[PDB]
Amino acid sequence: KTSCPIKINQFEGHFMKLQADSNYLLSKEYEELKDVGRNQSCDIALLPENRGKNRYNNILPYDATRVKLSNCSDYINASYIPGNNFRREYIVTQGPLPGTKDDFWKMVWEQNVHNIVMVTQCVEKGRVKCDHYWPADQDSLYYGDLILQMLSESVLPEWTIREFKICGERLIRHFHYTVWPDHGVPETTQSLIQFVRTVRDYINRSPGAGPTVVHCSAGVGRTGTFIALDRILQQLDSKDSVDIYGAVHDLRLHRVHMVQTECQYVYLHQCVRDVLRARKL
Ligand code: VO4
Repeated sequence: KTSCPIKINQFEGHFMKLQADSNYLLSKEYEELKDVGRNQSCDIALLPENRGKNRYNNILPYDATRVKLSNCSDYINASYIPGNNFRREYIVTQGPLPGTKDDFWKMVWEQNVHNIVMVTQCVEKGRVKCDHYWPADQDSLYYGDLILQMLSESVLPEWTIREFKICGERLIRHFHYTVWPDHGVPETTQSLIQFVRTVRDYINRSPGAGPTVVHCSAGVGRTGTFIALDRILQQLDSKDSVDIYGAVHDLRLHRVHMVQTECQYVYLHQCVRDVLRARKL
């Protein structure tokens, strides 16, 4: 039932218990989350006009929580997701297709988005996962009625940070994490922890912003794991308990498959374990 809050001083032992007997109890917990939100329809996403707008025909937003474009011309594959501190803290979306990248940027403009987090590569092992939907160098480009120009790019080993100016009628930061395999996990907990803390620092510096956009290719697994870690890290900094189950449960109420593999659910626990070890020390 919805929430499994663990005292910080009990977390190390809780996670051992979950891991005992080849993850027996961790598997049981993750399976329970499988049913959350499952009563909800995705009729709009299924409309024939919309077929070409979904990257995966079986990963679609719930009607109840989908993001609507101004006006079916209102459709984009994206969902609002609550966070630690407000109900539309994030918009999660699929990786834009060549034919929906104009819709993606229209959404970014309309929802006052200032920060976009991308956790897939464009092509992974030669499988296309996401269109390269921003400009390639400093040359400007139109996307629908908007013009976008890259102002800066900072390449680091595990992520790249870009800043764009957008003209419509704003500066947008793009955080591109380039070392997270689809259906898998990063090589270390430290890498994603550092990435999340970095993005949260920028979000905290973004007065006035609408939701933060987070996406991978389908916008469920890496996306959901990123959001869950962002929420649980804030819990750790402010609170005496941590509730990984409850975070993933709240995500699942809002979009299908959030935290898409059991290894990703394990990884959330390993990140929390690693942070608490460093702290209570
Ligand atoms: O591209 V994601 O499979 O991690 O939803």
